[PDB]
Formats: sequence, structure tokens, C-alpha cells
Amino acid sequence: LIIYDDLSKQAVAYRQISLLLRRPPGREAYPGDVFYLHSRLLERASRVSAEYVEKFTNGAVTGKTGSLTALPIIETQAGDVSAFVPTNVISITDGQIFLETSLFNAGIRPAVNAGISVSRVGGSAQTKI
Amino acid sequence: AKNEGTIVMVSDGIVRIHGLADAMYGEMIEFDGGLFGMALNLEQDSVGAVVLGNYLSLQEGQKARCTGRVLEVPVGPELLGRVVDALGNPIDGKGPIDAKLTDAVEKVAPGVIWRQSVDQPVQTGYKSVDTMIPVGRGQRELIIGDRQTGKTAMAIDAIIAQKNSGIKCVYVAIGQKQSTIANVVRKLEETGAMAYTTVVAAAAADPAAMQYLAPYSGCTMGEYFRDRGEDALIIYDDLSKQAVAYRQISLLLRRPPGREAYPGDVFYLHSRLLERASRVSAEYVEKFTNGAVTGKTGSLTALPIIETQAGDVSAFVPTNVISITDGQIFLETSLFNAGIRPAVNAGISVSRVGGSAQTKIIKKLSGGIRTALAQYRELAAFAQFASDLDEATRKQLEHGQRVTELMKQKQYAPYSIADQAVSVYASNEGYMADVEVKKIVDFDAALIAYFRSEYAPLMKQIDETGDYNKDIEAAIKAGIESFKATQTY
Amino acid sequence: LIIYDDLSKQAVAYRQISLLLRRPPGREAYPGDVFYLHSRLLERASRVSAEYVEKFTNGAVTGKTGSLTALPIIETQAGDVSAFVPTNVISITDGQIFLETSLFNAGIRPAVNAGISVSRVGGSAQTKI
Amino acid sequence: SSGRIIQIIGAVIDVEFERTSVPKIYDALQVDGTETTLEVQQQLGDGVVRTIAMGSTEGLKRGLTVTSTNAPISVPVGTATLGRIMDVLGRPIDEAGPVATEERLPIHRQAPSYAEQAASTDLLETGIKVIDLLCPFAKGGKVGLFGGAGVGKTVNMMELINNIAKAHSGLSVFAGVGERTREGNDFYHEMKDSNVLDKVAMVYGQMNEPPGNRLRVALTGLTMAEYFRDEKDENGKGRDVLLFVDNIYRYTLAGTEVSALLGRMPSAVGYQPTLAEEMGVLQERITSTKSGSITSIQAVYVPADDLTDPSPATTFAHLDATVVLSRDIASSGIYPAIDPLDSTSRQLDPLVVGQEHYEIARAVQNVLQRYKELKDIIAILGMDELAEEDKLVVYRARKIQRFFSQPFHVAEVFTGAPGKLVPLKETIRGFKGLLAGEYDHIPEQAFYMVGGIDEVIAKAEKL
Amino acid sequence: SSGRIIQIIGAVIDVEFERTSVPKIYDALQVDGTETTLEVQQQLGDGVVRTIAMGSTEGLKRGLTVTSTNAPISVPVGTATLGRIMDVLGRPIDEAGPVATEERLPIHRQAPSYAEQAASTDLLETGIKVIDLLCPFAKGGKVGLFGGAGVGKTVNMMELINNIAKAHSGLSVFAGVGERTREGNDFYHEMKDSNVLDKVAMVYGQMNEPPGNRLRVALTGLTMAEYFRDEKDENGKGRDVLLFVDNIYRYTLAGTEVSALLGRMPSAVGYQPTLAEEMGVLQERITSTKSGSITSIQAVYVPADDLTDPSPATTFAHLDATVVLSRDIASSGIYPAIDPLDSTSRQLDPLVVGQEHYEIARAVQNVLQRYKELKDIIAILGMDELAEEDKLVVYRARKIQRFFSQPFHVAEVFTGAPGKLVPLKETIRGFKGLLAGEYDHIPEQAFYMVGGIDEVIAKAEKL
Amino acid sequence: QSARMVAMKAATDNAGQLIKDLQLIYNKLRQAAITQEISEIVGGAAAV
Ligand SMILES: Nc1ncnc2c1ncn2[C@@H]1O[C@H](COP(=O)(O)OP(=O)(O)OP(=O)(O)O)[C@@H](O)[C@H]1O
Ligand SMILES: Nc1ncnc2c1ncn2[C@@H]1O[C@H](COP(=O)(O)OP(=O)(O)O)[C@@H](O)[C@H]1O
Ligand SMILES: [Mg+2]
Ligand SMILES: [Mg+2]
Repeated sequence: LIIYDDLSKQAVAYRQISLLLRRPPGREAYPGDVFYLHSRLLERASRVSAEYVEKFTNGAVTGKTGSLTALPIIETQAGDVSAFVPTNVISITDGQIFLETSLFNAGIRPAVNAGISVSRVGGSAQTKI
Repeated sequence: AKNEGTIVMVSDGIVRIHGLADAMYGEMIEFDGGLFGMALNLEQDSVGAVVLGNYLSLQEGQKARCTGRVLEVPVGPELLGRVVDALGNPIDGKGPIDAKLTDAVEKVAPGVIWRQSVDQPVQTGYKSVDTMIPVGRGQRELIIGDRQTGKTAMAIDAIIAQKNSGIKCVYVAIGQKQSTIANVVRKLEETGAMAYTTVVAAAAADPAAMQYLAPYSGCTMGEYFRDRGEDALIIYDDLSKQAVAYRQISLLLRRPPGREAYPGDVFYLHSRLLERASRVSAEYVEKFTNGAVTGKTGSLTALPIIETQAGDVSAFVPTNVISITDGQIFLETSLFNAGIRPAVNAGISVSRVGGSAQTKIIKKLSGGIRTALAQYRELAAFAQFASDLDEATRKQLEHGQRVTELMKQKQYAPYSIADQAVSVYASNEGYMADVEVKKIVDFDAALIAYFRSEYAPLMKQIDETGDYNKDIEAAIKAGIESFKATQTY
Repeated sequence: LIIYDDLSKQAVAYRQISLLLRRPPGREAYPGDVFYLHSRLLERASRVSAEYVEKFTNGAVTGKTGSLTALPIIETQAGDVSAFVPTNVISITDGQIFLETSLFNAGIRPAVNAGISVSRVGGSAQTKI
Repeated sequence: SSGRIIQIIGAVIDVEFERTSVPKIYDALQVDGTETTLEVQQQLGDGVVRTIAMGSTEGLKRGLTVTSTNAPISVPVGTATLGRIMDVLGRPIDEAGPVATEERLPIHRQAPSYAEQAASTDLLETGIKVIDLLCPFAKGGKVGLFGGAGVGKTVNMMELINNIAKAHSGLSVFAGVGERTREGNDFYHEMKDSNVLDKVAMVYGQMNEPPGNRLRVALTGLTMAEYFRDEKDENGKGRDVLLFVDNIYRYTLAGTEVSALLGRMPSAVGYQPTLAEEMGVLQERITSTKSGSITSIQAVYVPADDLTDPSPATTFAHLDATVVLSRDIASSGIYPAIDPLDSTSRQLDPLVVGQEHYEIARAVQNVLQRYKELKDIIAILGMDELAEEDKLVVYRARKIQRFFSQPFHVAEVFTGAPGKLVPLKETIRGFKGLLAGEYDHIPEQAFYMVGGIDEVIAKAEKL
Repeated sequence: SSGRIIQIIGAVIDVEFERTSVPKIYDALQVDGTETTLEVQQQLGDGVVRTIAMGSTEGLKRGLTVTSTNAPISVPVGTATLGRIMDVLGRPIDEAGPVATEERLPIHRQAPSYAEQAASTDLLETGIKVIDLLCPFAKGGKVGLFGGAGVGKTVNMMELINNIAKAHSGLSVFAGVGERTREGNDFYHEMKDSNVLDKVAMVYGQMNEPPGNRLRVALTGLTMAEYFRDEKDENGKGRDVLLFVDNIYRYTLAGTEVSALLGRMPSAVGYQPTLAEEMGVLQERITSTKSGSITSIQAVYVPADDLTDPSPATTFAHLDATVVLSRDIASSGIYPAIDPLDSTSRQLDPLVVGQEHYEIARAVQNVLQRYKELKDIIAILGMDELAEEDKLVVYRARKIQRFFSQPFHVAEVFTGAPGKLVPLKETIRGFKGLLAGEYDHIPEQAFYMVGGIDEVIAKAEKL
Repeated sequence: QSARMVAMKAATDNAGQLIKDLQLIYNKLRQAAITQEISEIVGGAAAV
């Protein structure tokens, strides 16, 4: 299981690096291949099959399935979800959990917005009960 | 060699040509293939040129030669009932066009002293745009709105209604799916309107040069009849896609950018095209024909179409084009969903020519529509509480409601002058105060149907003459009285 | 006592020269150095001590204090003090005199709004009477 | 001594000369073998001049010779230009023959001095009642005209043209910036019909022309107006002349497009880096000098209904009065339809115009304001309410509204009734009497199109 | 001949060739010693072609040789691709060995002419309630789904696949769906166990591949669909193959990612200068000629959840039936989340669907549009204030908004409720009854995920 | 009746003030958006 404290800072650092290096600027003063930057990383989290484990381990271990989980974090300004970057990251992951300032200051903690937060795996990732 | 040139770049549809010293602006070029090209920018050391055709067969090192001829198109009366590209080649597969003579695609409008006032009228079959926003032979008016709000239907019905009027029509389609063009042509042919209708097509999968130079060619075909003393009408399905194509071509030439990336001269682009729809005087016609035609004038009518995003009429191109035309027809998305089928917004729609472009009977009967609609606009908000209002205001409100409902109609069913006059007279005189609001359309259709089977000779006199005389008024009144006396909707 | 008839027009002229000098436009209406253009000017109005006067004059004048007062004028559009230039000069001055237009058209002339027009050194300058 | 074209991209044309002789900014050059003359807009290195052509550049190859006039575009100006239609360079377009004038003047001239012109406010009396009462002009002022078509704007312009010559012996000049061809033809024919064309000159700039033509046409009209001003009559006294500009909004847009064409960097919100400097170049020259005066009537378009937009903001800093034409009053049937509640002036003060005039105008204004506030109630629930005071206010408002109308000398031909050049004093006296309450017995129908004050009485006694 | 790499920035690679052997456009090239291939994008003269690499550019340096194939990227097409999964160049990635097919076609080809365009005449039921009423489909047409991230496009696409493709015989369907790998791997598995993999071909690319692969995925799928439809079995047809692409937006996203590196200036929002033609050349080839038919369904992404973005706005003109999904309806609990307004179909004509269907659809849209304008009045003034004729509209609008909801067969893992299917006649009957004022006593909470009307009655009874 | 009229006129005044503020904000946002887009376009055209 892996956790990224904030990927917005990584995006800012990448924009810096790709601007100090001469590369044409783009929408929102950001550069090209930001979607590729944030997608080549997240897609590395996967659940491999027992055949893959057996082939990688050269027969040392059998009948086992690997896994890897990710929980990246992205911050927003003025509490909007329709911003270009937040949506570009939402389109990559298998869900999102949205935390609202209006709920936080109202005493609702943890502030989770039921309507705008979804999970794409669903009941498959649960116990029977 | 002056004629001999080379090719040094083939990318995104634009070719840079070396050499070719002493070339010309707009002069076509050969390209060592069936495809030919145009010389838009003449830099210090390399002529730029777009390609009219498929540029995938052009490679570096291929040769090109300057013809010395400005782009021209086949024009004549034999183009009626045919479908061509933006260069004048048939695509409908019905055989070659027996061309007779050609004309230039880029010309200038007649001077100020060679014009005349617009008195001749043009009908569209819509009671909404023939009593409130009249159109005349030589006027230029715009149809503007959002997507899927019936902009083309209104343009096509105008072409369909030009039967029995002798006005040749031209249709230009830019940046459309080929299936839509095919369906439009099929529907035109079904009604029989294809006899006097010419179609110029430039689909989405077509280089931007042919989506940019299409309206000019359409206008050039439309100008043949004007100079000869006959009338014509031209419609551009979209000028927004042409503007987009021009922006793409200019940005590929790296010409200085501007608001919304548009190049320096966008106003000129549409101004020079839309200033060629004009009415010429008899002296100009006689001079052009060298006396073969005397005592006849000409007229070209233009109906450009523009699409706006989310209702923003303050964008660059819509504001450029609004200031050029002599009127504006505004179609609203909310009105379309609300049930108003012709969906015109009478509040903001304007026509600068005015009542000078109507027949006598229409001009006499038109005022009672505008008065009623203005009063209903002012008094609309008082619908909830109306008993407290005095009887006169309530009657004005009821009349406004009934008139607003009468303004509805159906596509592919243009009305004639006689039907419009009968309906407007029945509305103004107050014979529809009895009827319910919901059943206005049925009553109107039934009343029109009864007259065309019972008073067809009167209708013929109105249609050919159009003059309004005491006897005509008495006959109309007696006929409406008879229908109301003996009929069941 | 020095009075500048209009300072917004000076900002417009500076913007014209900067834009004709091929400098980048930026995301604001005016370039960012308009602030320093106004500050370098409004900073030069102050009272000096008697010792500085004697020091500069080589002892010709004694026991006298110099001074200089500024009354610049700034033009607003529809009473919008939230624009770029108006808010740069409000924050570097010791007082503001707010002349309305509603009072001007209502006959109250001079039209001074006492609610928002304030002074900082006020009560020290006034005479005893 | 002779140049040759080296680049052609759309309108912009770069022309190269010898290093020694290079035409200055704004000078004009002519290309042999064609009808195109070129104008210098920006000077670059290597003796390369960046110019804008004054016509269409189709059919123009590179490597053609060009001859330098060495002077700005000079227009033939004189008494022979009265009643003619001329384009930006002065060539007649009415197919009537060449203008007999030989003397010519440049259009790019330096502004007058600081003490060159000495003026004290001095009202120009047009003879129209509502304008001379509520929006007095001033010799040397600039006036903004608000309104579209369908309100008889051209009729008002013709009436002013006729009245200036009738009263102050003043000729007028008309300059069109980006005008529609159909409207220009109608205007010319109607002025010929109304026998006003003999006293006016014309310069047209059409939409279908490149922006370089629609930009520098106001200067062409201004040169003619200035020459008319400085023609000394016996015993001096110069002359008072007018200048009509069709739309200065299109003037600013022509400037914006030209700046974009030459590649200047955008300023603020999509406007030329250099916009104000240009409008000061235009508007400042319309001033009252010692030997004569030039006024100006200009129509203004407000983009996107935004007075905050930079173009109207730059415009309104030079205006002295605003005339607002209302479609509602035009539909009412009272012409002129000039709005009496939204029109303003900088001369309507107790000092310049006189106290009595000031409070008369103020009183009629708040009476009209009360009527505007009450007309909604009077139209929704009728006049059945019982209150004597507001009923009297209503009657006085209606009488004033009818009295504001007057017949013109331009419609005598189509109407058959004569015009009335009502002097200001009679208007002031009649309005004072109406406000006092002396004419509380005259029927309201006796004020329609009735000229001065007394006429009203007879008209009333006729009934 | 053979060239060399001279520059590499990310994905964009330009290779300099000899004087006379410069490869034509789209002439795939093979890089010796590596599994990477290059495709020509634009020429730059001097014998340099700026290309895009298909595959990763890690592991390569300047100086490596390349061999020109002088032919576009050709894929294997035939009956042997059925039941196989392949990467964009056509290499199988299912660990099932090679594909026995010799027929190969290029992926770049021209578009069908105007002469060979066929109309669409037969309806096509799908089982959804809102789609079968407000947006009828037709065989041989084009259908698109418009949505922002997280609003349910996929689920609807899988339901359409499960609801029509599995039943129609001889379809020879084609799958070009591209999405999160987890969703893909599951599909291949789901298709297999159902034993329908026999008559389906698949081309799949992930999100992690460099821009070279993401740019040309859709063309490969189009080529495989074109071959199938065109072919004719003896005394037989092309099988009416169906195309489903879930990756249309990536085409334009990769285009705009690499446009700046090819030297193209920024345009509009910053989208590439050639957006319209690039979208058209692909969106045209998905058509039904007189020699066959193709029924396609696409998924259209809406960046930042605004439909005025230049990318989704250009695509509206290219489709017959358009389905628009709204974030707000999704957040309100209603599934599927399709905006009843802003969704229309060309086949909604009184001559095609009939007479009753047209009236039902128009009345529904009218009721909803009327309800869309009464919110502000309810806010400022009480609900009680509005008349009863609008209380009826509000209540019927709420009931209609919930009745357009139904549970899906596919999406049972989320909610856990069994799936449902509704025929068209039941939809028409229920909506006719509702707009008539019947079912006005049933609470609006019984119209949620209840499907058919009789189920509404039973669910209301249970409450 | 008097109180209802008082409430209605207070509502009208509030609505008018809100309209004024909204118009000001709309004009400011429109001009700012145009300026920002121009700056981005010029920067992009300069980078290439
Ligand atoms: N008068 C009318 N009465 C009923 N339906 C109408 C009417 N006019 C248009 N429609 C409907 O509008 C749709 C066609 O819209 P139309 O093609 O005119 O709009 P558009 O998107 O502006 O056009 P285009 O993109 O082709 O220029 C059809 O569903 C047609 O039935
Ligand atoms: N019919 C439905 N029933 C329940 N939940 C749904 C339904 N359709 C969509 N959803 C929810 O909406 C989300 C949309 O996911 P998906 O469609 O895969 O992404 P996208 O909309 O970007 O294609 C899913 O995570 C699912 O939880
Ligand atoms: Mg459309
Ligand atoms: Mg998505």
C-alpha cells in the first residue's frame, strides 16, 4: 500500500522543470504531457495473477497473487471539482473521496460528500457481511 | 525560370514554393498533378500556397508552374438541378455539365451611384418573418442562434417557397457530414424544388481551402442572373465554419494572432462577401448587357447562417457579422423547447428595410400583429393576477396570447400570400376571440383549407396582383363569415 | 503644494510605452511596474527637520522646517475602487477624499461622502480654534 | 529614387527604397501602371518601409516600381466640392465629372496651439426647441448621438444642415466611416430630393474597402471643414462650419484591425496598444479658434452594453453633450423623438446659460420624471384613481410632450406645411408660461407641431 | 534508403534521409535493433521528416539507422481475427500464438464519395426507457454519449453491448473499447465464459503507452470494421458488423499534446490549429455505404464539464443521435444520468416514429422546460404563491424525472438490485398515462429504480 | 396591504442592487477572461 501526500506539488515541480527546459507552454500556463505524467505512475498499481507470480519467481513460489494499492492526494482551490486538472486526475483513478470545507467547519468530520464520491470496484472489494 | 518552381514543404495541407519569381496574388498554380493551388502569401524568398485537392500525393522536389489565370468557375443557366464542389465539378453522377462561359470568383460590388432602393419583396412562407421582419429583393439578413434550433429548416423553406416566383436559388453547405447534404438534396428533389436550385457542397473531409472558398463561388454563380436583369437568392448554411477554416489556414501561415486566435483581417473577409448582395439600377443592366435588355433591374438576396455558443452573441465573429447585415433573426433554445416551433424572438429581431419590402395588402394588415405582440410583452407578467386589472388590459392580454399562438407553423409547408393575408385579417378583425387558445392552429388550418377549395379564384387574384381593394376586403370578410357560420373546425 | 490633475492617464501612457517596447502583456490589465511608478513619486513628499535644512543650506537658514504636500487625483469607472490602479494608490496614501456622483447629480455640491473619506494625521494639523 | 515591392501579405505591403531617401511616416506613394497608392505606417531598417495599400491588392506581383509623392494624401478642397460625393482620396464617385478645385491641403496637420484659440462659452442656436432648451450646444463642442434606424436620424441631420446655413451662414461636411452602400445611396438621393445637397460636401468610406481606407477618412472630412472655417469674409468674421461623423466606433475598430495587421502587441482587453493617442489626434482638432468655429455631431455605438469597455470610456472623455433618440417616442408619433430625460449637457448650468433657463429646464425635467414614474400606474390600472394633483401633473406632462415637437423645413416638400425656426427667447417664455399655469385652458391638441408660443394661441383660437 | 536520428524530444522524432529517397507521408519505418516503428507526420524540407515513434523512446539515442518500408501501417484483416486480441500494429497479445491471415489493408484511406451514401430507415430498440422515447436509434446510424468524468458513460456502453449485440445474429461485432485496464481485462473474461468470443474482434490500447500508440488506435479498429462490412458471402451480406469505440477523445488529446512539438501555433483555448479537419477525417469513415451498413456507438469526453469546449462542440455535427449526461443528475441519485433536455435524435419525426410517439415526446419536453423556469419564483416567494396550473407542472416534472430511472443488468455489483428490461410500448403507455394526470396520487418516491409502470404500482403499494 | 407593499418594495430594491452588482462582476470577468486568453495565446506563439 502506497500513499502520495500531494500530487499537486509534483505537477508544479514538473511544470517548472519543463519550462526552465525550453518546452512550449500550454493551457493554464501548464505544459504538455501532464496527463501522461500522472497516468504512467498510477497505472503501475495492479493485481497480478498467479501465473505472473510463478513466472517472475521462477517457480520459487506458487499459488499466490500479488497486489498493490494507491491513495494519491490532490488539493483544489475555492472548492471546485470542475477544474481542468482535478478532472484529468479523476479520469485516471477508480474512484474519489471528496472533502468539503463547508462540512468541515460545520462539525461534520470526516467531511465526505456522498453524492460526488464514488467507487468503481463496488461490492467486489468487500466482505460478505 | 519564371514559370518553373519547386516544393520545399508539404505539411498539414500547405506548401511553400521556392523560386517562382514574378508570381501573382490569387493566381492558380499547376502542381505537376490533377490538383491545382493558390498563392496567398508572397514573402521575400518563398511563395506560400494552399492546395485545392488531396495533398498526400505531393512530395518535396515536385515541380509547379504559374498559369496566369485567376480562379474561375463555370456559370450559366445549365447549372440548375446539379450538385458540384467548390470548383464546379459534378459529384451527383448525372453526367458532365455543358458549360458555356466562366467568371471570376473574386470581384467587387457595384458602386454607390449604380444601386437602387429595395422595393421588390421576397416571401418565405413563414407568418413570423413575413409580417414582422419582412425581406426584400436585395436585402441581406442573418439567421443566428444555437445548435439544433431549426436554423436550416427556415433557410430551406425559403428555397421551397420560391416556386411560381421565377427566382433562382443557390445553396451552399460548408463543413457538414455528407449524409446530411445527401438528405437535404433528396428532400429538395422530392418536392420538385431541385429544378431552380443549385447546390455547392464542401463536406467535413475536405481541405480547408474548399471550405473557405465555397461561399465566393456560390455568390459568383448567383451573380449571373442579377446582371442579366433577373432575380436570385443565395443561402450560406454556416459562416462560422468558414471562419474557422480561414483561422486554421492563417495560423498555419503564422500570420499575427489576435482575440480567439483570429488573424488581423476577419471583418474584411465577411464584409467583402456580404456586400455583393445588392440591387442594380436599370442603367447598370443596360450598360452591362449592351442594350440587349432594357427596362429591367436585378437583385441578389443573401441569408447567411451563424451558430453561437451558449447564447453568447458578444463573441468576435457574431459581432462582426451583426454589424454588416441589414437585419437579424434570433432563434432561442428555450423557445424551441417551450413549444414555439418557428422559434423567432420578436423582441430583439430587427429589419432595417422595414415596410418598404411588402405588398400593399401585407403592409396594410401587418400593424395589428406588432401592436398586439408589444402589448403582450409588456403585460405578460400579470398573468397570475388578472381579475384586478381592468377589462381593456385583460382583452389586450387575451389577444396577445391568441396572436402568439397563431404564429406557429410546420416545416416543408410554406404559406402563400393569400393564406397569410386571410389569417392576419381574421386575427386583426377579432373573429378568433371566441376560439380557445389551445385550438388556434387547428382553426387556422381548417379556415385556410376551406378558402382554398371555396374561394380559390379570389385567392388567385390576390396571389397574382397582391393589390388590396375595397372589393377584396368585402370578399374576404364574407368568406370568413360563411366559414364561421357553417363548418366544424 | 503640488497637484497632479490625473494620475491614471500617466499610467495609461506608461502602459502604451511598455507595450510598444515589446514587453510581455501579463495577466493583469496594466504591467506590474505601475505600482513602483506611482510609489517612487508619492514617496518624495515629506517634512524635514530644521537640522537638515541648515545642513543643506550651509547655515544660511536656521530654525525653519521645510515641507511638501501632494494632492494627486485618480479617475474611477462606475465607482470601482477594486481595479488595479485605484487600489495601488489607496494603500500608499495617508488619506482619501471620496467624491460621489449620485450626490453631485442631486445638487449637494461639493459632494463629499464623510462615511468613507478619512484622514490619518487629522487632529494634529488643525488649529486650536 | 524609385522603390520596388518586396513582400505582399494581405493588406500589408513592405516596400524598399534607397537608404538616403525614405518616405516619412504617413507619407503617400503611388505604384505605376495601377490605381493603387500606398501609405507609410511604420519605418524599419535597411531602408525598408512597411506600408498599407489603399485599395485591393489582387493581381499585384512583386518587383513593381513605386514613385514617392513625399507629402501626405492631399485632398482637393475648395468651394467646388459643395454637393459632390468623393472617396478617401477625393476622386468623385457620382459619375458627374472632376472637381474644378486646384488648391489642395494635407490631412495630417499639427494641432492648434495653447493660446491659438481663445473661447468663451457661446451657445450655437440651432432653432430646434427641445435641443436648445435641454441640451444646448457650444461653438467648438463635440456631441454624441445615440440611437439606431427608424427614428429619423437622417432627418435631424438634414435639418441641422439647413438651419446652420439659414441662420449662421455656415456650410457643413459629412464623413462616413464604414458606411453601408445602400444607406449611403438612400441618403444621397433623399438629400437631393430635399434641396439640401447644394450646401454640403460628402466623403464616403465603404465597408467593402480595406481598413486602411475606413481609418483615414475622418481626417479627409476634417481638412475640408477646417478650410471652410478659414475662408475670410469681407470684414473678417471667418465662418462657422459643422462636421458629421457617421460612427467613431468603427473608426476605433479600423484602428484596432490595422494595429493587428502591422503586428503591434495587444493592449489590455483586445484593443490596440495605441488607442487613446489616436482619438486625441482626431477629437482635439474640433475646436473654437479665434477666427471661427467647428462643432461636430457624432454617433456612438456601445459594445456589449458596457460603458466600462475601453472604447466608450475613451470616447466619453471628449464629449460635451449626449442626444439620445428613443424608439418609444418615435412610435408615439412625436418627431423629433429626442429623449427629454436621458439627454445631458455640460452647458446646462446656472452660470453659462442663465439662471432662468436653468430652473426652467430643471422644472420640466422633474415634471417629466414624475410622469415617467406614474405612467406605469396610469397604464396598468387606468386613470380611474382619484387624485387631483397627479392628474394635473399628467396633463402638464402631456402638454409639454406635444409642445416639444415642431415642424421642420426639410419636410415642407413632402408635407406641404412650412417650417419654423423658433428663437430661443420665445421657447423660454412659452415654457415659463406653461409651467406657471396660465395656459391651463388651451386644449392639448393645440400644441402639436405648432412652432413657437403665440402660434399656439391662434391655433387654439382657430378651434 | 537508410537514415539517422538527429533529434528526439519525448515522442516526437525527426529522421533525416537522403536527397532522393525521402519517404512519403505515413510511410511507416523500422528502426533496426529495436521493436520501435516510426510514422511520418510532416515534411520539413532538406530531406528531414518529423515523425512520431510507435512505442517507448527509452533505450534509443541519436545516430541509430532506420529502414523505409514505403507503405502505411498495414493490419491483418480476415475471418481469422475473430476471437483474438491485438495491439495497434496488430500483434496478438492474448498469448494464443500468431494469426493465420494473409489479407492486409492500410489504415489510412480516403472517404466514401457522395454518390455511395445510403439512408437509414429502420428503428432499433435498446430497452432503455429514456433512450427509446426521447432519442430513437436507427440501424446504420451514428450514436454518441456525452459526459464528464465519473458520470456513467461506460456503464451505459456495457448495457448497450449486453442488450443488443448479444441477441442479434450474424453481427460479426468489433470492439475498439479503450479504458482503465481493470475494466478491460474483465471484459475479455466476461465475453469468453459467455461463449460469444467467436464472432468478436478486439483491438485495445492502454493509457500508459506513449503518444505514438494512443494516436492511431481508432484507425486500426476502423480498418477492421470496414473490411467486414464490405465483404459479401456468396448469396450473403457483410454481416452488419457493429463498431463500439470507447476511446474517441484520446485521439485529440494526443494530437494536441504533440502539436506544439511539431511547431503548430496555439489556437482558441489552446487546442491544436487543425482540430476540425483532424476530427472530420476520422469521424467521416464511420458510415453506411450502399454496399453495407455500420452501426456505431461512441463515448465523448467533456473536459471541465462544459459543452462549449472546442473539442466536444465540433463533434455534435458528426452524429445522428446525441445523448448528454449531466453531473447534477448523477449527484442527485437518478441513473442513468441523461439530460432529457439537450438530447435529441434525427429520427424523431412524425413520419418515422409515428404520431403518438411524437406528441408524447414533445409534451414531456415541454413540461420539463416549463419546470426549469419556476425555481427562482419558488425561491423568492413561497411555493404557495404559484398557481395550481404550475403546481401540477412541478409535481409532474418531479415524477417524470424519477420515472426515467431504471436498474441495469450490468450494474448490479454497485447497488445489489436485480436488473430490468422495458420494451418501447410499455414506456409509451406509462408516459401517456402520466402526462394525462393519472398516477397523480402515487408518491414520487415510488418511481425510483422501479422500471415498468406495473412495478411502480406494486412498489407504491408496498409503501 | 401596507405591510405587503413594504415587503414587495424592499424586495424590488434588493433585486435592483443585486442586478447592479452582478452586472459589474460580469463585465469585470468578461474583460479579465479576454485579457488572460490573449496573454496565453501571445506566450504560446512566442514560445514556438
Ligand atoms: N418548424 C418546425 N416544426 C417542427 N420541427 C421543426 C421545425 N423546424 C425544425 N424542426 C426540427 O428541428 C430539427 C432540425 O433542426 P435543424 O437542422 O434545422 O437545426 P440546426 O442544428 O440549426 O441545423 P444545421 O446544423 O443543419 O444547420 C428536426 O428535429 C426538425 O424536426
Ligand atoms: N446504472 C448505474 N447504477 C449504479 N451506479 C452507476 C450506474 N451507472 C454508473 N454508475 C456509477 O457511476 C460511475 C461511472 O463510472 P464509469 O462510467 O466507469 O466512468 P465514466 O463515466 O468516466 O466512464 C461508476 O463508478 C458507478 O459507480
Ligand atoms: Mg445543427
Ligand atoms: Mg471518463
